[PDB]
Amino acid sequence: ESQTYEVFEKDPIKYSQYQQAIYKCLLDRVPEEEKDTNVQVLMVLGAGRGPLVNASLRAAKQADRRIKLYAVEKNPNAVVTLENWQFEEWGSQVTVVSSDMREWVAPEKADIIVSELLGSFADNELSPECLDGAQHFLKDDGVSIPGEYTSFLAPISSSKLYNEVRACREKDRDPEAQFEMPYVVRLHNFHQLSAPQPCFTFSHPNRDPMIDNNRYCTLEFPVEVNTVLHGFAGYFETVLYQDITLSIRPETHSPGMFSWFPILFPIKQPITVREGQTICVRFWRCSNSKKVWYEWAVTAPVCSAIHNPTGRSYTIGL
Amino acid sequence: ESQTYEVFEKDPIKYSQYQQAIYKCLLDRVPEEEKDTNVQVLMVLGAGRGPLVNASLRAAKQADRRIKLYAVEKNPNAVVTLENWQFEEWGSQVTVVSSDMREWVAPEKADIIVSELLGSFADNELSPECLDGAQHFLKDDGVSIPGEYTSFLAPISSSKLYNEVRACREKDRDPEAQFEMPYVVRLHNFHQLSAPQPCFTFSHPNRDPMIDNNRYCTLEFPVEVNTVLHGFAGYFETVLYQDITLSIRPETHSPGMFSWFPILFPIKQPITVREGQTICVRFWRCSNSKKVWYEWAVTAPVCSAIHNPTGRSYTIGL
Amino acid sequence: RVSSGRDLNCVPEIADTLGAVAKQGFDFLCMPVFHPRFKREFIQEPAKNRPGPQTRSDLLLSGRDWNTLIVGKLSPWIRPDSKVEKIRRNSEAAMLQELNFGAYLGLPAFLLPLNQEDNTNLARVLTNHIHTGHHSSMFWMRVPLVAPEDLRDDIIENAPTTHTEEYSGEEKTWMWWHNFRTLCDYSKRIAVALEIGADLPSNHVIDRWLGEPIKAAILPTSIFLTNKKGFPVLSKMHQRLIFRLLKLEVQFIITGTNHHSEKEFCSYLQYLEYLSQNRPPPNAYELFAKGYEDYLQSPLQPLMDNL
Amino acid sequence: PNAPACMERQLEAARYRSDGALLLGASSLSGRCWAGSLWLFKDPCAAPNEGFCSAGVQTEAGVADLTWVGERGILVASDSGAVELWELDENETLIVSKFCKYEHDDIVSTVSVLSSGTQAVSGSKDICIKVWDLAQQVVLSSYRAHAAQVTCVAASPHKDSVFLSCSEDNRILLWDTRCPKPASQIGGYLPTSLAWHPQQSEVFVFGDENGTVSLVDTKSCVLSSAVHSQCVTGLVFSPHSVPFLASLSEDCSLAVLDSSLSELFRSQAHRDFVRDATWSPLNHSLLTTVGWDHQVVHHVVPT
Ligand SMILES: N=C(N)Nc1ncc(CN2C(=O)c3ccccc3[C@H]2C(=O)NCc2ccc(F)cc2)s1
Ligand SMILES: N=C(N)Nc1ncc(CN2C(=O)c3ccccc3[C@H]2C(=O)NCc2ccc(F)cc2)s1
Ligand SMILES: CSC[C@H]1O[C@@H](n2cnc3c(N)ncnc32)[C@H](O)[C@@H]1O
Ligand SMILES: CSC[C@H]1O[C@@H](n2cnc3c(N)ncnc32)[C@H](O)[C@@H]1O
Repeated sequence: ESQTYEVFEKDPIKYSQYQQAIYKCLLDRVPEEEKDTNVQVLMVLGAGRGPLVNASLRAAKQADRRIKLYAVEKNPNAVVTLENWQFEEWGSQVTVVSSDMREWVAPEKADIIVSELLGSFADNELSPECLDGAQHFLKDDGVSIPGEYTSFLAPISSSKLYNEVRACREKDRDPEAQFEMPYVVRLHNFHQLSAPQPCFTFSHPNRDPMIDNNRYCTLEFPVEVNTVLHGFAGYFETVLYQDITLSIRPETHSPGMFSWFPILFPIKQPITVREGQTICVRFWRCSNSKKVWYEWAVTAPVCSAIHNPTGRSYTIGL
Repeated sequence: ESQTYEVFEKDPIKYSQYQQAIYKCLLDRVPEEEKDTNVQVLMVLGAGRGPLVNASLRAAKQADRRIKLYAVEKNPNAVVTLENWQFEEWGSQVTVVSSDMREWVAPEKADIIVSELLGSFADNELSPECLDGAQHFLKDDGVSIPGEYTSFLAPISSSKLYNEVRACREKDRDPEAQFEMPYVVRLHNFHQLSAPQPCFTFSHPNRDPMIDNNRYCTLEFPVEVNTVLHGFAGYFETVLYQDITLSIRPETHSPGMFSWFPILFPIKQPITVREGQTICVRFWRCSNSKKVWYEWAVTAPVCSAIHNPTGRSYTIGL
Repeated sequence: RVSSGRDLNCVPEIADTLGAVAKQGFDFLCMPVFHPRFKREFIQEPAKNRPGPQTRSDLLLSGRDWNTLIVGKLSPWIRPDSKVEKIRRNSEAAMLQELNFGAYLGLPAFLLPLNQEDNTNLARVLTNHIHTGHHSSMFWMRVPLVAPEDLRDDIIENAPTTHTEEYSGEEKTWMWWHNFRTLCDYSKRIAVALEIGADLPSNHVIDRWLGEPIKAAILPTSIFLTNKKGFPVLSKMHQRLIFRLLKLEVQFIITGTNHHSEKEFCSYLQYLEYLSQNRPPPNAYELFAKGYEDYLQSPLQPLMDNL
Repeated sequence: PNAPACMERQLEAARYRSDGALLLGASSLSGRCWAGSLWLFKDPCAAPNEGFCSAGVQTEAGVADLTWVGERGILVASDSGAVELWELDENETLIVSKFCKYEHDDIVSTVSVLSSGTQAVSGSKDICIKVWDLAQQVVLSSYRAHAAQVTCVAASPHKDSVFLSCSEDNRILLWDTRCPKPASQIGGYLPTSLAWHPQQSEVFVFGDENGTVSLVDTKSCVLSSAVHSQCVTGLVFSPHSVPFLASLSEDCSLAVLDSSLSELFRSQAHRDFVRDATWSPLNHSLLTTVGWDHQVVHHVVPT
């Protein structure tokens, strides 16, 4: 919706990092002697109402380099905003494309592709699949922003949040469907039982032959207290270019930024954990031609059921 | 499954019509003087365990014409049967392809394409979408078998069948989901209130620019008795080539054939119908990139609810 | 009297094999669906584009034969819980393939091994298969009384066998099963095929398997002793176990080659028959109760209701 | 040629003998019948054509592994659970079955003949390792040492009592039948293939599932190299005084290595799994590989 894009745009810290990230990349690719000879082909993949487009303009001006912008966006409601902006403000430098990036047949290859396809668990928006599909129209020496992102998990104890999830039972579906789906939530009344560890990582452009975005991660969390496990808090880090990053991992949390809240992966039944014991969680990223979804299971100190098998309770639409 | 293909193969009437249909087409395309010069490229799209392949061999022998067979099949379990047959019996004349016809990149264009993608309501297996996707590797003067098929609808009264559908209520879904989905059923204890009328038709190869398989049909059924409408019986006719046809429409029913039973489209609430009144039904064929589904509603003599909006209760998977 | 089957990991001709197995008096045959050594690639070229048929045709047997007489087996090379990422991904695709083919044939049961602690990814794949389609095929989990490591010969110089009494450690194969079935969330399609060893464990280890869904009881030929006549028999320890297993009404599978080469292979089965006939017969209680074993019924209320 | 009409697709083994006749084992791992066969080729370049073979015979079950028993004898590892011995006739046209003893309870995967030549050791998926006598045709000993499927066994070249074995339990056992406890565990990824060094009785190399080829001394400290991208199926040293090591894998390639496991040759000739290799005794620079793609490729190794 309009107001969903509005609140995204109301975080200046995020876009300043994007601005700085592109700024740096322009200076690296284009030298000083080729300032007004080379025009870099930028392509915002998922332009929305065009904050990244604006940022790309600012980045080019502070760098003092020439750029050619595309603004790919599948949502036709947002495209209306882009074209009204483009007509009034930007002009012919920005070429608004109303298409899916996976489909769009490009008339030109890009030097840089910029994207904002990340959620609270990084890859829960299917940024991998989208940017993989948009990889063909990147130059062989082309850059992606972000170039990398990683997801983190940490076990939590919250009799509040457990009881909150519990109350999300709805008519006409599985009685325990609510436990087999993630939630975006400002975690407050909870207890982080162990330090976050990396779960899934993705690099763009992906050069690995037969690029598979399915994953299987085992994590072991040393607990030093008695407690009751109710779920796993999820965070993410993303490398935009080099040293320019965004993060919602508590220990490396970008200061001021309030764009993403943490994500929660509940479990059906609480699990007792004695001091000294290790919480062992397993996380899968699964997919078919239609859907992408996560599965997870606790294996220590006791086994839980495998949650969300075949994405029965929760899927992410391709 | 294996035994699902077994029972398909246990109807000799169907394949004899396919045999005869191909037989005739070979004689039309290939003259007598070009008997051993021209080799027709046949392509069975959805070969299964290969009854159509066998039929295509028989048809070529009785016609005394040369053919080159492909056997496209997506189901990898059936492909095992095909390849074992191909190695032992057929040989290099039949080229078993383990792929989707919509995907498969053909190394050669076909003179004939043969398919068996029809259900009880003709197009409820998405024969349109599949053959549209396989249309590119047909020759510009190429034939399709079947070349055409039509679906028929007829209003019925069955307090038995209504009460049968009623009892298909399952846990963890809409209480009235069962009424918003078709059923294959040997209709026995029922009353056909009006004569069947054509609903949807499809022609292959489809030459209409921007081929749309979405449809909207209005039918008016003159009723001559007092009764209570409980649903709509569905049948189909298919033109294989010319005068060679298959049909489960009672009045033009192929004698002996027992391959397809009729289909049933129920309604939530029974509808009173006085003698002289007209039953007016509406049927949509709807689709997106993922699913295809039917919607329907009665408009006379009283209005019913629109059944299966957005395929909430029933979809057909692409 | 007793329902029995034959386990083979080698079938050169599927029609001939059954004939032999059937003549000996077995009810069903446990066999591979793909050739055990036929390892398949799914990712890396050019091995993934291997031509020709992947296995036997379904036509070689009738539909009814598949449904009643055959029990599938996962190929041994399939290791879904491998440390190597390539072997994992391949084993996933292979496991799905074989399971799907099992369903295609319409097999009543399919064997999968529990021969290690971590069978998490194995469980995850099976659970996915169960929640795909509407097949009602059972899945027998092959799990031993005593783990292979714990029954190995003490013949390694710099690695002697544990001579310590580990009460928890001797119950490890149950914990293998328990974790698997918990991960799969107590699927009614998943049951146990308990493989009996040469040396039976302590009594507590056997009591562990009380109240578990034991459908099969695999008996190697190697555990059979030889009598004065020169025919296969079992120990008094094993006899008491078989007597217990007959009460549960499980299906005894015979596995391994004919060590008693002098006699026929029927002898093994004949001994199980011999045991079957030679049991304490059902009393008035167990005669009438035969039918209602673990059948849930609502308690009668003669006050509220009229009987 | 007094032999089966057609051999099977999957070529499993290939060995040269003294004079230079190419033995061939083959299995049907697909289709109606899952059987194996044995073949002989006095003309190596005629392979794998059935019409131009010296000898040939159809076995009851598939051929997992074989090796020469000198000149006439051929020992086989069958899927049935039997270790089979066949012997060439005096004319060397027929192949008559010597013995066929069903002892293993599962597929016999690997087999190797000891120094004496009257004994051999087999490895099976039943987890056992058995010591045979080829004269009396009986099992001398039976060893359940491993806790998983026995992948590869390899007899010491110049020592009758010594042999290696490796299994999926992640153990590489060095054996010595003279000791009361014969097995001795040599201290990540599972071992798949074994190969004694020809000129050194205390050295051996092993390939793992991950594709790493290693170099081990029995005394000590090990050297290795990432040769293949997938499981190493087999390792065979050349007949040279300073031997070259040919390595095969499931990645559909062949690599010839020097003493320090440095890549000399590379051959992506096969399209399917490379199963065996054998150096020509006449011409030491030649190397014959066989695979499931049903090729018999002769490589010219730059020596
Ligand atoms: N930014 C992109 N391109 N993609 C994205 N995908 C996911 C994103 C993160 N969020 C959600 O998944 C979400 C769900 C419901 C409601 C809100 C959110 C949102 C969120 O966590 N916002 C924080 C917030 C909320 C309220 C507030 F007053 C101030 C800050 S951002
Ligand atoms: N033939 C293709 N390629 N496609 C097809 N799609 C659909 C087809 C028709 N049928 C069904 O939709 C169906 C559903 C469940 C059970 C059975 C059927 C089947 C059917 O109506 N068969 C009749 C029958 C049933 C039982 C019997 F003893 C004898 C005859 S045929
Ligand atoms: C600014 S939030 C991310 C934006 O990316 C857009 N988007 C997501 N996936 C795609 C895609 N495949 N092609 C084009 N735009 C996309 C969404 O519609 C949203 O406006
Ligand atoms: C003989 S029943 C119809 C057959 O067509 C096959 N089929 C259906 N759609 C396709 C498709 N798109 N590509 C290939 N085979 C198909 C089905 O798997 C089935 O075996």
